[PDB]
Amino acid sequence: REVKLTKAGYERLMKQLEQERERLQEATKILQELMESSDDYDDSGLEAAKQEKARIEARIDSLEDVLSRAVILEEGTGEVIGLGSVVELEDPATGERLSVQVVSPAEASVLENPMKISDASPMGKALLGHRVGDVLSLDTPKGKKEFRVVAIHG
Repeated sequence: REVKLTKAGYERLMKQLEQERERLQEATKILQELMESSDDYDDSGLEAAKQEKARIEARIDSLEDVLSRAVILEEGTGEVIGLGSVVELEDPATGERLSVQVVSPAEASVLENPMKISDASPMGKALLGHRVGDVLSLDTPKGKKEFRVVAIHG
């Protein structure tokens, strides 16, 4: 489909491309050193390493593809987010969709479908009040995920 975004949206996505690239290279810069420190025998290295190279490649080239479907947006121009709202998401790097809805504390669960998550949860508080094509940064343990808000149906 078409892929719709905002000012910070773009940039904060781009920042990350720029971010991930600087990574790929330092990764490559490792691999050739190993493929070089070769008069050795591979798997601990060539494995993790080549794999790691790709991870990022695929990550990268993923974000790239996205930012060309990109259509920018005049701010404040859209449905917002409150409780009714159910929000469809995807993560720019990896594009793994994920759909949830904001709900009063008591009818909150991970059992229902488009998961019913709480307005007083981080992710609640956190995804509260943004628009389609906004890009968010929620807290993971393992650091921090970023999602395109992919239409606030509801």
